[PDB]
Amino acid sequence: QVQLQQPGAELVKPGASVKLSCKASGYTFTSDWIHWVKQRPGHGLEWIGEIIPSYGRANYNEKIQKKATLTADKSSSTAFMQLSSLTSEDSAVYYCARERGDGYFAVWGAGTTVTVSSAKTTPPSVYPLAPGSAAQTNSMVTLGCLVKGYFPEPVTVTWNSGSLSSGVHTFPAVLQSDLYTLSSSVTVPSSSWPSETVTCNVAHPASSTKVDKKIVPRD
Amino acid sequence: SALHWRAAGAATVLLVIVLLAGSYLAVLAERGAPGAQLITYPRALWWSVETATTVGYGDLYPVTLWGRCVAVVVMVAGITSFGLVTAALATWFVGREQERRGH
Amino acid sequence: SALHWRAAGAATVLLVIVLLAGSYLAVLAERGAPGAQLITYPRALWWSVETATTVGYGDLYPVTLWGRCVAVVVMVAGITSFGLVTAALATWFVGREQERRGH
Amino acid sequence: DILLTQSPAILSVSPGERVSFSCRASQSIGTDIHWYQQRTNGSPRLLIKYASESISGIPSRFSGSGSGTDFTLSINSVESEDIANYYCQQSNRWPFTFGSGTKLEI
Amino acid sequence: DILLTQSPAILSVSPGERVSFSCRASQSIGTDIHWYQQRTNGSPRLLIKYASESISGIPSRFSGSGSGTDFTLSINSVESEDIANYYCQQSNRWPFTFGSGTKLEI
Repeated sequence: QVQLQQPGAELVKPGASVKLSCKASGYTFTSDWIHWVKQRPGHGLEWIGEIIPSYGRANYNEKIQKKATLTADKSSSTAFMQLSSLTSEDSAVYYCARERGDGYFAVWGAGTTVTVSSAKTTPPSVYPLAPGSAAQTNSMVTLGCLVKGYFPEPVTVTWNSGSLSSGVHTFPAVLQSDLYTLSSSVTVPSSSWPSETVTCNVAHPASSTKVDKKIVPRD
Repeated sequence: SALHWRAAGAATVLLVIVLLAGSYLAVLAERGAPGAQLITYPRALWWSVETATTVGYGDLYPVTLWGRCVAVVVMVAGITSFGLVTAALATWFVGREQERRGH
Repeated sequence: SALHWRAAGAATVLLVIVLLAGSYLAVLAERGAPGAQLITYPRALWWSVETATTVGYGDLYPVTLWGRCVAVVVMVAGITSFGLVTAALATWFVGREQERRGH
Repeated sequence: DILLTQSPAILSVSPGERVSFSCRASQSIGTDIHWYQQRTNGSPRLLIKYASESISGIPSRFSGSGSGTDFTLSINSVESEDIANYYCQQSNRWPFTFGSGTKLEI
Repeated sequence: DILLTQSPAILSVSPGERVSFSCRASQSIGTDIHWYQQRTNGSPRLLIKYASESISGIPSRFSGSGSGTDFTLSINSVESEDIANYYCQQSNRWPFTFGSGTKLEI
């Protein structure tokens, strides 16, 4: 089972502060340290700091401006990182990880995408993408779904609740006028559709929303 | 069982505890200090043994105040422990020799 | 209080003084020698402890003649001190064992 | 602090070919080097610990070597699923640090 | 003797911007590095001791990091009063030595 659970995203207005969480499960030892690693888009991993829950002491990277403060709740097995007075430079994915006191990160959280912006949250609009009536099908058929008008990142797109993974392409979002837009592609044997249903599931953590859209042939 | 044998036993059990707490404590104090190498439990335990034995490889040692404090405790605990065993042994021989002399 | 316990106590108090004077003295002798690292009081005190315990990290040591002289004194003082405690302990066990034998 | 240098930043290999990633430490760190894999949009995943120790669940295709200041992560017969970013991380001295990463391209 | 190298000799920054001074030691000196500030016609003033220890009376804007041979003095959001010369000084081995200095320019 998922050892470290982190919120998908957090939207923060410039100057404000946010408290990220990391709920842990599985074996817990007094020697466990919880780490936090920052990763800006397209860039590498940057260590932020650590904390040992059994004692409550934390250490921080000295090379960078201290934006965080770590704390931990033993009863709830949850570690918290308070990031304060953020700017656009603080926008990135923040992972938490577990180290058994032996120097390596055995497991990582899924990370929390933090976006520092004044813009407002906006759930995405999901539209189907079915072939036109004049489109000739081969031994396979390509469908997909358009996800636009959302903010902030990210959005997770799955096919048939995840049962469909092979032949799936989800394109990187593009930003235009404070809103993101992306499409996901799925290819299945031409024979299996529409006989066998195909639906794309789009979850948007920032708005706490998750919608489904069945892909059926055009009228 | 005679005192000296019980004490020795005690000292050993006590030493093992000090080795363990020492290891833990050492890591706790050392993390956060730039360039510290005494920062993971396993080697910390090896560090505590060599410290208790006053062996001296120098492959590892503390650089923070509390780390060093913890260190002093382990050294003392170790030397005292090993010295107590010696006393115990001396007491054993002394008693036997007395016998061998008819006393 | 018996002699051996008083002596041990004494040796400890004496050791602590030697550690302190040693630290001070060590800095005094070491400054001025190019490349010396035994040149500030705080680490000098840490240097004196490890010296007294014959621990051996090697993270620090003297390079001047007087520094080394001071060093020899701290080593001796330390070994003698710790050896005296052992004797004291041996004397304690010996006395008790005699009792346990009715003498 | 210990600087971990991972060069080249990008490595191009033909399918089924053996590939080697390099990680150099600014100072001798024994074998306290660890490797992680990070695919697109995924989190980092431990591949090798203490330079050459295998991790259960990881293909026998992955192996590590090196000690001191030069370390190497190797993949025998590369395959598509291997396309990702690779980082090295040291735990020899505080604070822990990461390499700048290397991207495997087929 | 330990040589402390401070380069660049001049650092130009825009107001409110973060700035970093560099001091490299010819040999590993732990964290026995200390920073001083010297404004025009003034005497040197201790800013940071033992690489990263804060000094009472000094703005939280100043911070230091580094250990071994590479050290860094940082200023968050620079401001006019920060215009001066900055020196590093080692106390790891005898005799103590100073960096050649770095001038902050806004």
